[PDB]
Amino acid sequence: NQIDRLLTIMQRLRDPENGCPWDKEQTFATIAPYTLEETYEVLDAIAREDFDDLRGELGDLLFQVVFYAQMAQEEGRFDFNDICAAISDKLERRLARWEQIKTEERAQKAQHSALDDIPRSLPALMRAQKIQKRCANVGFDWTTLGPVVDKVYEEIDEVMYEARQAVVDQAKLEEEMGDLLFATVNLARHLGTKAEIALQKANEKFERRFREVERIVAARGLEMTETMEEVWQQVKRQE
Amino acid sequence: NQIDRLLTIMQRLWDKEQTFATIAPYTLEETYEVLDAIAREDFDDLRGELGDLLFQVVFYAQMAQEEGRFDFNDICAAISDKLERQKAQHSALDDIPRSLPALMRAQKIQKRCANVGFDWTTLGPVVDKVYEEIDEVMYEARQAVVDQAKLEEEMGDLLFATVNLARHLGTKAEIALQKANEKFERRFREVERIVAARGLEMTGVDLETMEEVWQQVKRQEI
Repeated sequence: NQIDRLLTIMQRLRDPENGCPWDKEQTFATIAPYTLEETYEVLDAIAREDFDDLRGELGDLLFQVVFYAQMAQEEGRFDFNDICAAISDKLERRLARWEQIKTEERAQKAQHSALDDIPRSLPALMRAQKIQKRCANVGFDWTTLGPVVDKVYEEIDEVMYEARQAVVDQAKLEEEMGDLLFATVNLARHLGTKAEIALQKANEKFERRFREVERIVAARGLEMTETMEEVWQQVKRQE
Repeated sequence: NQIDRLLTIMQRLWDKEQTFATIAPYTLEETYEVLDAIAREDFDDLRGELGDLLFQVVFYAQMAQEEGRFDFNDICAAISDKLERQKAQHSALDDIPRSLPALMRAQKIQKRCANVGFDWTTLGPVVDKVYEEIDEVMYEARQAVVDQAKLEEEMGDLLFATVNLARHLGTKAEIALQKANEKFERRFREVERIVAARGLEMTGVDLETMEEVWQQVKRQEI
């Protein structure tokens, strides 16, 4: 029943008169980056496992979904109930998997490439892994794990060859670097992992350690008067 | 009132469960789908994607509810009430949005550390750290029982090491892989064309044939 409050508040926020913000001037395009922002906040409240945070952040994600439904309903396309109607239909007719729902979504109705309908917005690691699995799905993939590792080693040698040259060709060095990164995604994938998520967790790990070394060096403290690699070591230990 | 219906469908529906993950990666994947549908102004796609997104909000609410954490309507209450309405430690790492691509974000973090004196002075140990991470990853991979959490941890760290290499070599990792993604996709598309021109299905060609085409395509560039 609170959902119904949300819906009318959302209605009343765009009520034209009255209205508003601001809200009134938001479109599908202007809400988009907030949805991106908000989804990572959701994923962060999850990683940190706090549910005070998470219940707030899901509220904000919902607010998003309700915002899109309203803007769609204002053009007569659909409303919130039709969104809930269609997922409910799909989940009923099908628990899960989530892969299943997604792949039969795709099954309509390209035509042409393996390869088509890949969001142009995707972070590079997400996009490489998606390209690779699309190609795997049609049978283009390595069959064993070892040549995958070996392709990483080959691309490292390639990168390092370019880097060693008397005159470094920067474009060619960037190209090899790119193929090395692609190869490492192929390995991540062959290992059962998601490359973009894996690096997100390594980023938080490193950031958490660095922040601690900062806290330690700072508490020291004073010093206008290494240091650093040894504290990094200790913080690494205390973990 | 299909809102009530979806909810009760959640109470009642891989089919293991999971958990806050493996849902969370799905929240990220679906969010890009939603933004793409908005970018391509396709409102039929959009309706479906919002259903997919909504379904995860409901799932999160269901797990939360099972744990006694006040649930789908509190979510609604929370945001409604809100809509009717002390320093952290200082850091060189501040203002790097969570939502940047992971590679771009690793490279940004490493530069902040470099600014402040925390970086390798020579290329040798950067290279070493990559080869060492590949040992640690592959070590976890071939263990009789694979610790999945540790494998992913080491896979992450290898990715972070390879960004450090990219950076010390004067390159931006996220852009470099985008351009590798485009090269790969170009060439696979040619292989798709060549096979279609024989009137075959890609799913009806053996891997050896695929590889020989792939090689012809790559020989057709130089």
